[PDB]
Parts: sequence; structure tokens; C-alpha cells
Amino acid sequence: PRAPRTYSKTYSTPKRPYESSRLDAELKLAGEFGLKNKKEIYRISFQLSKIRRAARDLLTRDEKDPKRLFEGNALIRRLVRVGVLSEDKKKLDYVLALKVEDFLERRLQTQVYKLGLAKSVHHARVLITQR
Amino acid sequence: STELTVQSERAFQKQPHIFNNPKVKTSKRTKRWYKNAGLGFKTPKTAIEGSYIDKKCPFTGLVSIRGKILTGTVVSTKMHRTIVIRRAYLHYIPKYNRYEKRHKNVPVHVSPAFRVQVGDIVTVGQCRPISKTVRFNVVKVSAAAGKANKQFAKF
Amino acid sequence: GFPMKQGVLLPTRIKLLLTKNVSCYRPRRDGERKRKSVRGAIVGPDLAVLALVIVKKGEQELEGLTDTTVPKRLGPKRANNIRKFFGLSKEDDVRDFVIRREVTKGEKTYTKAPKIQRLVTPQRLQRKRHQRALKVRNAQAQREAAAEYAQLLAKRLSERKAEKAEI
Amino acid sequence: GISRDSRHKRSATGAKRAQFRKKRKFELGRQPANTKIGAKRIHSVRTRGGNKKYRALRIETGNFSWASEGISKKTRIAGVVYHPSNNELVRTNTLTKAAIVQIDATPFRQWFEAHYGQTLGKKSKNAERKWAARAASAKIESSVESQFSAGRLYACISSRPGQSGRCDGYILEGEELAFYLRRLTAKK
Amino acid sequence: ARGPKKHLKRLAAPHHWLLDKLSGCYAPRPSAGPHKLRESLPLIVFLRNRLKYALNGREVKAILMQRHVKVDGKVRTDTTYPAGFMDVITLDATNENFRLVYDVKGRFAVHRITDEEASYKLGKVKKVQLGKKGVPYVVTHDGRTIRYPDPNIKVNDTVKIDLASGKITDFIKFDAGKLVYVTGGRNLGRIGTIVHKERHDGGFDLVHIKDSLDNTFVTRLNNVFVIGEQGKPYISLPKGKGIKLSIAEERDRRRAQQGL
RNA sequence: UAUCUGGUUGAUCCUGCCAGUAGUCAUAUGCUUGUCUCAAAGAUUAAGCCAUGCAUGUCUAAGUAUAAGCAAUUUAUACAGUGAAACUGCGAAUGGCUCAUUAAAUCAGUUAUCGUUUAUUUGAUAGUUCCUUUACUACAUGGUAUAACUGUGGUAAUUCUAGAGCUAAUACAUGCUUAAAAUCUCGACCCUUUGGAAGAGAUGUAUUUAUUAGAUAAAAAAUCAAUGUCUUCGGACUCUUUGAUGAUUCAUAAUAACUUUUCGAAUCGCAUGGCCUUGUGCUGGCGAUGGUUCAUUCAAAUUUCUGCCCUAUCAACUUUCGAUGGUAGGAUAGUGGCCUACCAUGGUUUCAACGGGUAACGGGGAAUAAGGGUUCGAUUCCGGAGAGGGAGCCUGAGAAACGGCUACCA
RNA sequence: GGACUUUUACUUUGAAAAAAUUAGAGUGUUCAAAGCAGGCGUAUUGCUCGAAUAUAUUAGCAUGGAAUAAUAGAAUAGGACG
RNA sequence: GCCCGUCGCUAGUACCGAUUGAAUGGCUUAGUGAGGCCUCAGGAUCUGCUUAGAGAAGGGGGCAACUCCAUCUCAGAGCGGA
Repeated sequence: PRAPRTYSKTYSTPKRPYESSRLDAELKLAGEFGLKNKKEIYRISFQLSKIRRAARDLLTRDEKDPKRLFEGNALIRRLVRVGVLSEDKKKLDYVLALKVEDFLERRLQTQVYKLGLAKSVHHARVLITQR
Repeated sequence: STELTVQSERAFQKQPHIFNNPKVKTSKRTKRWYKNAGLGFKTPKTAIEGSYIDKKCPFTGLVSIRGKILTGTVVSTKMHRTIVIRRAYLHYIPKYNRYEKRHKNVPVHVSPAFRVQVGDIVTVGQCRPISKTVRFNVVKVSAAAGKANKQFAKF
Repeated sequence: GFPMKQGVLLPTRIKLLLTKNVSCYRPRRDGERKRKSVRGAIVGPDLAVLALVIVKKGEQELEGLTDTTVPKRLGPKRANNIRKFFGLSKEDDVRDFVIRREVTKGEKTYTKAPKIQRLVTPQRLQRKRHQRALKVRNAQAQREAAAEYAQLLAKRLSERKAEKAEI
Repeated sequence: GISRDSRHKRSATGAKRAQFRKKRKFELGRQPANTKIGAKRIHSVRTRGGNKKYRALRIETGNFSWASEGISKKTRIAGVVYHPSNNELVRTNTLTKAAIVQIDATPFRQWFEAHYGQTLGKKSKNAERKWAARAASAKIESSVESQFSAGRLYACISSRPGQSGRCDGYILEGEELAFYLRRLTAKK
Repeated sequence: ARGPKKHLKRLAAPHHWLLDKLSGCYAPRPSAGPHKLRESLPLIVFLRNRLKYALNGREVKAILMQRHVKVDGKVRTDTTYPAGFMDVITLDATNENFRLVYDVKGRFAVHRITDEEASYKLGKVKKVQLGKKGVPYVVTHDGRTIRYPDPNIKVNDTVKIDLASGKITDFIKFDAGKLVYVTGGRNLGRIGTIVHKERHDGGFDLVHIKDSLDNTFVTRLNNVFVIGEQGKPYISLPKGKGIKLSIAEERDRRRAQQGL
């Protein structure tokens, strides 16, 4: 009789199950960034894949359409605030570009290492998770 | 429809509270009441001239036109003081992105002021429940007689 | 243990529809009727108990009846009921004749009397007076407001005659 | 009890109709009064949202208006003599709207003889002034005065007796009276 | 469904109240009153949810039973009282006087007014009918039944009320060129002088409106409330004055004043 | 976020299905399971049956306290603190649960009531209540009959209650009252004109009927029957009053009546004072509950347009015992074949009627991501329906109620 | 205000339009699914941004269009205007 | 080489069929009809208004004649209610 406490999922999952190449690359990302799940990659590649969608849909709109303007620029400023979208390439054609690596590299996992403090992404993990 | 005899019921047909005093010698015999529907609906001459009674008359009776105003093609005039009209239309179906000929037969009262015939396109005005199926009243005959006399004889 | 019921006749049990304000039944909800068994009003061998009431006394005293006497536990509470238990005429002030009940709170015997209702009192007369007063006041009020609208309409009519004088 | 719904009863198309829901209190009907003549017996009925209806069952006096004389009296209703819905209401003298009855005439006689100074069928100075002022207004009408001779006046009920507890109506006059005249004799 | 509904499920409660989706289950169901359910505002949502003078609705009830609040002059003890448009909220302690008028977003906004302005009400006449004993009467949007009005007052006009007394004092007629407040639809909360009335007999008269920015919009005669002359209302408008800034405009303004 | 892959042959290209693959707010079940947050959950089958407990009651300074109650005290010899029981009032017609029926039904979006009912809240609203009407009718206030209680009892047994004796009212039943004015009728007399008049009656509201007013489509005239105001006595009549709707016989008003007569305060709480002609005279403050009618609000009841899954191995259907319509009535809160009576012969259909099926409540919706679609919604919001099956009904503003009654079936 | 008007389909814009749900803006729930918060000082007697926008088609209303495609008319002139 | 049918064995599925076979559910004729509701009657009792007697009460104001309102009590007669 109360309100629905809404929710959603944050990961998709590869159509082909055993494509050896994608398994190779996925593995590489995992070991390089210190991830414990392929899910941790899937998740990202899903998040991104939504962005790109929202991007495509805007690109079809007329230039300087109110929604393309407001929402497109909003998305752009969003992808800048974190550190995925460069200030150089900043007009939603690069958000149609992009790649998972740019997202991966922006984690606290990655930053608490890339400038010292860790010497390994794993020591980064173990440090972070240990308060 | 109606026609003839006017006083052809077991009860006395009279317009309610339209007193005509016997003592006061009039030259019209009976006092007639009437109004106007509105919405642009001219009260026809045959309604004020006529001597019918119909309490289900929009112009002389005890009803009121309000709500929907429809039009249709007269398909049935076999009953008395009431007709059936077919309203055709087309229905949009998305999956096929196309239309389909549908129709509905609406039952509607018709005052003895008008003179309808099967084929006459007519304009009706929604009133109160008049009968078991009737919620509309004929309020204008847009047609004529479909060029009937234009099928006359030789020479 | 079933009860009799005046006016059924039959020296036997019958099951009747019982309602509000009628014997052998006290309702448990608004307009709640119930069909209950009830014993006839004609006396017979099946009766365990016969409720009788003396109309006339014989030549002998019966023990716990004629010999003894119990009191009517309460006393007159309304005004004229007091004025009629003794018969006093609407004069002799009712506030003295109200029966007062003693009751010993251990070492403090007390004196408690009713609370005379339907008594004509100062405050009641005051409220009555206020009724009639208020009523008449609003009457004249509405009258004057009526005169006011009469004036407004009148000198509006006048402004219609003035305007119709202009053109 | 009596339900006035439309949910029973075939569709105009013809189909038999299922049973959606049960009987509701608001869609109710009640029995006819079937009210008759003589002695006052009226029962109040409790309707929706309070509001009593009054249901006359047996009535003897009613309030009747002489339409064209500007007056209305209270007379004793003698009997039903016609009814357009059902002949059974006439044989039973059952009282109902539009029923044609015969009233008492004598209070209407008293009024007319006291108002025009003419007397139907066949002295005071002020009253002389008035009776003189009037006339050119005492023509009555053939059928109304002929009705007056027998002392019973054809009237038409206009009140709802099983509804209001009142049996009121007007006096027959003109085209209407002519109708019920022809009609009331041509079936005897 | 067998009789009068007494509860309100918080989810069906009108959104312009801004009640949170969760925490709880029900809402206050506005009592019977001078205003329709879906265009009122219970005292409890005002005192508590709009003014933060309370936390527990119980405390609201106490506060209120202490006769502190008073609406349009009368004290009012109804917790879920149907207070609505043009109504005068009055806190004698705290020395605060509120009037209930719409935003531009469409909600009821917290608006602080004078002690003087809080002694007369504005009221759109909804009907004007002849009464019994030949006494004509006007009845305004808030169920105010005032007898003996001005014979020049029609329907849809607007009116100034004493509050401390019943009499109508001044009134404005529904003409072209009149500062109008939109009370319904999604064009509600806006203000804009009136342009022109689409007639349509026996079927909703449309009202053409234009704000002070040369922006135009239509509505229906129902949602239209007259409140004065060009630039010259008769009540205290709030910040924004019903002009409706687009999303990009609002975005620009709220991030214009940004220097911390 | 527009992908395919394995399997007919010796081998080939096809056709084509099988199988693989991915997700499911999708059930179950199996093996394993450590931390934070979030938390669905006897729907599917059997709207199958249920032990026991509980889920509906409720009091303000302000209807009713003589508890033989408690507390005493702070005046209180009518009552006053506090308060069990019982009376009275309101509430129990919301909530919660289920998805059984239901396929033009429900639901929906859109309408209508010039087609009705409405506790309540909110704003309005009431000088008339008596009677041949001077030897007066309680209004300084009219009548009992009851619980609780006391006491006498009955049955194995219940929220069973009998006989007796007391007593309250904002319960029950009664029943007075207040200004001026005018409008209508009658009318004693006096007296002839063209005619005018003392004083007797009726005129609150509601109910029922008949009648009239409710104008306005631009402007003028003669006459008959009544007959109003001012005579400059042949006569004039001049200013003349108008609400609303697209639309009414509307709002509103007048006339003649009618009624086992609706309402118009026999009520409660704090204060307790003004003003003398010193009468327990006459007045007077704040708000409580009530009270008729109108408006308002919460509602409700019907209701216009259009839209439903499978099915022709359902093509004709509807009027037995209303089927479609006319008249009148009855019944309803009211529209209507809702019902009755009379009368007619109509109403739907390959643009698929009518019938059958549904493991069918309807909608907001949900799952599946090129698009078009396909599939699903018993289930947190809305609407409907039901309380083991059926009917019937009391109370009431509201129920055809079931944590109400009555009867039948199980 | 009086007097009359051939009927449509299509398309536009608009009004009327519950929430939750979806699409989506803002705010660093430490992240996140969420929530609609919150953010600032004089943190000893306040200050203040919000709580958006979009879809919401079929049918009904309202408004602009005059291509496409239907419909009606003057032949026994019983025609048009005056 | 491939290959067709009768015939023979084991398993499974569906069909036809004496029993005018059986079971559940929805409708339903005719007959019997409980129950509340309406209505004609009923009157265990229990009062009511009207007509009059027999004993006291209170006075519209008198030297005798004269005379109203409220309440209660028993032989006896009309108009209705619960």
C-alpha cells in the first residue's frame, strides 16, 4: 500500500558467450586495472552504452534544438566534470567516440595509484577498501 | 411522423399548463407554446404552425438539446416519431497503419415538425433519455429527398 | 429458563421475531432484529417459575411480604415532580423540599441532594431574553440593508435616466 | 425488492445480458399505493436521504380548482368515472393522476351564487354594486352548468396521491371537457 | 462504492503539495470546505511541510488547537483544513501574515505580506443568482455567499472582500485588457493582462492571455482569475510574477548568481 | 542497441525445420553462500475448510451523575471536584483482503444532469406559531415512561433475560411568543353621484394543485369587456420596472386554495455587570449545541462519443414471461419498457449480429532494446466486484452491509 | 442582434489533461541502486537554491492549411441572382 | 545396391463402441414455496379526547344572586390513537 521503492540494474552482459578475442581484451582490462569481475567491466560498458545512445538520439535532432541544446550540453558538462571528456573535444561527437578505458582510468582505484600512494593497482585496492 | 387525428389517444393530448380560457372568445381555438434549441437551430415553420403535441419535441415539447450534436444518414423510418440513422466512419489501425470502414446505428427521436425519408442526411442533438435506446433528437434536415422527382416519367 | 411473553397465547414455546422496545429482547445494534424462542403466556406443567403480583391482601400476614417494607430508593429530581410528590403549587420554592441523603464517610457523615432540572433560573431567563433580542436586532438589520439596496437600485435607475438624458 | 435497473432486460441488439453485481438499494422501486375513495388513511414512507413521501390509501376529500374562475375549493370526491391507462381503475374507483372523477359542486355553487348573484341551472347594497359590476362574466358555459344541475362536476386529477398524499385536480372545461364527454358516453 | 471516502493514499495526493514519495503511506485528506480537494492545501502541510514550524503532525495539531493560526479572520482548529487560493493565513504570534497564491511552477508558494493587506480578500464570482424573498446574491470561488451586490457584477468578474466584515467593497469586470492570474492547467501560476476570448456557446470559452514579455498562451475561462490592471494587481505578487522561464533560461539564471 | 552458428550430400548450391545463443518485476528447484544498503512474499491449485487471540469504538468549561463511588476541601442546603455504570449523540457505509463472476459489462479518454439525491464542512438565512380576537391560553418554563440502580428470579448452556420497585434529558411526546406597514376580500350604515366608507377577516415558511408575472425582433394606431394613478371635469396617462442561460414552463415573484401540518430554541458552559420608577423589576458579555431554506464542499446516481482476446465444425438473432416505439399512469431521489395498461410492428447483422471459448477483472502499466512489433499485467495508485452460495431487509445522510439481521442450500 | 449556410477524410498548432512508472535536468546518498534533497554564515537566537522539462498517439473539443481523395449542384430547368 | 505391402513380437498414443453409460458447471420449464417488505383484518394492554354523576381543592371579586385556568379520584356514554 506504500510507494514502490524503485530500482534498476547497472550491468549488461555480452551476447556471444565465448568469443576468445573479447575475452582476451576483457582480461587485459581486468589485470591492468585490478578488477575482480568481468562484471566491473560489463557495468561500465553498459553505462557508457547508455550515454552513446542518448548521444545518437541527440545527433539526429536539428542543430540548436532546445532539447539538444539543454540536455546535450548538460551531458557534456557532466562528462567533463569527472575527467572522461577532454576540454578540447567537447561537442558530443567525441561522446559518440569515447571508450571504456577513459572511464576505467578515472576511478579512485586508478587515481590513488597513478600518482604514487600504491606502486600497484592491487595495493590501491587493498588500501582503499581498508579505511 | 404522426399525422392526422391529433387527438387519437385514450388520454387528452394537451401542452401542459397552457390554459386557454373558454369564456375568452379567441379566433385561434388553442394557445400554442414554443421556444428555440439554440446553437444556431432555427425552429421550423411547421412546428409553430402545426397542431401536433409531442412532449418529446425539441421546439414545442418538454426536452432540451445539450451535449453532443451529431449528423448521420437515415437508414430507418419504419417506426413512429422515431428513426434510426447510420453514422459511418473509418478506424485507424496502427500495426497496419491503415483504416477500416465502421459504422454505428444511432436511435433518435423525430418530431412531427419534420418530414423525414430514408436517405435524408440529418443533424441530431443529444437530450435526456427519451426512451430505452433514445438519447438524441432530430434537430435539422440537411438533405431533401435525394432528387426523387428527378426520376419522373417519359414525355 | 425461557421467558413468557404477554399476549402470545398457546401454552407452548414459539419462536418469534423480536424487535426494538419489546419484551424478552434487548438489541445490540441500531434496528437489529432477532428471531428468538419464547414461552407462551398460558400457564402449564413446564413452568419452573410463576411471576405473580398481589392485587388484594387476605386475612393473614405473609412473612417477608406484608410484614416488611422497603423504600423507593430514589426521590423526585425534576422541578414539578418535586412539586407534585408533595403538592406545593408553583410558589413555595423547590430548593428546600428536595430529599437529601446522608452518608457517613467514616467520621464525616455527608449530605447529598439531586440537582433540580427544568427549574426556572436567572440564567435561563437571560438566554431567552438574548434569543428574542438577537432575533429582532437581525430583523431590523436585514430591513435596513433592504432599504440600502432599495436606495442603490433607485439612484442607479436615476443614473440610467441621467445617462439616457445625456445622449 | 423491485429493481428499476436496466442491467437485466435484453440489449437493443437482442443479446441476453449477464449478471454483473447484485441488487443495489438505490436502484429500488416500491409497490403501488393503489389508492381509493373514502375516509382518510395516509402512510408516510421514508425515502432516500430522509424526505418522507406520503402515500394515500383511501381518501375522501380533495382540493379542486375552477381554472377559469380564478378560484379553488375543497370538495368531497364522489367517484372515478374514467381513466386512460386502465379501465380497472374506474370499476374499482381507484384514485390516480389524470383519472376523471366527479366532485361535489355545492361549494362551487355557493361561491358562484355568492359572487355573481345569478344562481346556476335552469339584496345587500354593496353586494348589488358588485353583482352589477360583474356580469359580462357570468356566461358559465353550457356543459359546466348542465354539469351543475346534477350537482357533480367532471374533474381531472393532477396531483400524485400515492406520492404526495393529496388528491388535487382541476375542473373540466372546453376542448378537454368535450373530449372526455364524447369519450365518456360513447363507451357506456 | 458504499459511501464517502475518508482516507487519502499519499501517491494520489495532488503533486503541487510536494510530499515525498516514501516515508509513511497516507496523506492528509483535506476536509470539506470552501475549496475543491485537488486545489486546496491542508493547514498541516502549510505549518509543517511549507513553513517548518513543526515536525510531528501531532505537534501541528497541538500548535493549531492553541488557536495560534487563524484563516481569513476565524481561528480554525481543523488540522486538515481545506485552505486554498486567496485565503489569508494569520499568525498573531510570530507576527506573520500569509496569502495563498500560486507560483509559476504551479505550486502554492510561501508569500509574506503586510498586516494591512491581510485584512481584505479577493474573490472571483462563480455565480450570481436571484434569491428567495427577491434578494439577489453573488457567490465567489471560495463559497463566500454575499447578498445585495452591485447590479453591474456578472459571472467571472472579480471582487474585493472585507474579511473582518462581509460586504464587497470594490470590483473589477471581465473586459479585454485585465491583469489575470491563471488558476489551472499547466499554464497556471502565470500572469498576463488578457488578450481575447474565444466564445464557443455551451462548450468551454477559451481565454487568450499575454504576459509582460510579449509571450502568449491560451486557456479556458474556468482557470482564469481576474486580478487587476496593466502592471497594477490588487494583491502582492511573488518573485517572478508569472512569466515562466524556459528550462535553459532558468538554467542560466540559477547558475548566473554563482560566485560563492 | 541493424551479427548468427552446428545437423540432409561423396561433394555443392538451396528449401526448411530441429538444436545452440541472449534477456525476462519470471515461477520452481538443485549445489554453494562471508560484509553493507534495499525488501517482494499462500496470486497460479481449492472465492477450499478453519482451533484460539486480536483487528471499532468514542467526552468537551459546554446533553444526562443522589454510584448507598473515590477525593475531600475550599464557600458552596438545588447541582457544581473527579468519576464506573447506563441514557443520548456521532461512528461502525472508511479502512484492510481477494480477483470469484464479469466480453459492449467493467475500465479508459471524453461528456451530460434544462434528469436527480447528498451527513458533513464553509458562507448565507427566520419579528407573523394563540383566537369571534375584554372577564383569557403555564412561558418566572407544561407531561411521563425508562435504563443504569435496588431487590426477587429462571436455564447444562450465549454479550439470554422475566416479575417487582425507583429516576434524568439537547431521549420521548407536547406547547406559548415580538415592531411598523401595506396588499387583498367581504362589508354596517348614507345616497344617488362620477360614487366613499367607518371596522370585521385573511396575508411567517414549508407542503399539494390551478392560475398569473418572468418583457426586449425596429416602430405606430381604432374598438369592446373589465379599471387603475393625477383632474386644468372636453380628459389626458408623461418619465414608467427589469436578472440568467447557446437553450427552459429557469432563478424570483403574485392570486385562489389545500395539509392526520415541516420549520420558526421549553437546551448547555464560563463569567456575572450595567441602569432606577428599589420591583429578586427591566436589561446586558463571550461561544456551545441545535434549527428551516439557499449556496459551498465531500460525495453519489445515472449518462454522450469512441475503443476489447480467441472463435463460422456459431448466420441469423430479438418479442415465453418487453423484444424496438407511441400514450397515460404507477413506482424512483429523479431520466427511462424501470414496471403496468392500451396500441403498433418494430430493434441488431459478413463494416460479423446472435451464440460459444477464455487456466478474462479493466486501466496506469511490465518484459524484449535498429525500426515496425511481440508478449504480459491476480499483485504497492485509480475504477469495479465479493465476503461459503443465493435471495430478502433493518438502521441510516449514505449499505441491498455480511468483523449487521432474516430465510433457504451446502 | 437578425437573417442562412452541401457534407467529409488528411495535416498543423493548442487546450483539457493524477501520481508513481519511463526519458531526463539539478544535488557528491563516502561510491552505487536510490532519496528529493540540500547548500551557506555571524555554527549564541539566519541565510538561501530547489522539489525541473519531455512523452502522454486512438476518440471528443479548439485553431491554421486548401495540395491529395471523396461528396453535393442547373437538363422534362421544378434553376441563378433583382 | 536401394526398396514396397500383407503377415508375427514388445511399448505408447489417439479414434469407433452395447452400456440411450457416467461426472462437474452455467442456464432453465412445470410443480411445490421459506423469508423479510407492502396491504385488507386482528386487539394480550394502555392510554387517550369527548358526555354526565358522586366528595374536596383554587377564586374571575359581592351584603344575598354571580364566576375562569391549570392537577388529581370512582358506577356510567359518544369519537379516534398507540
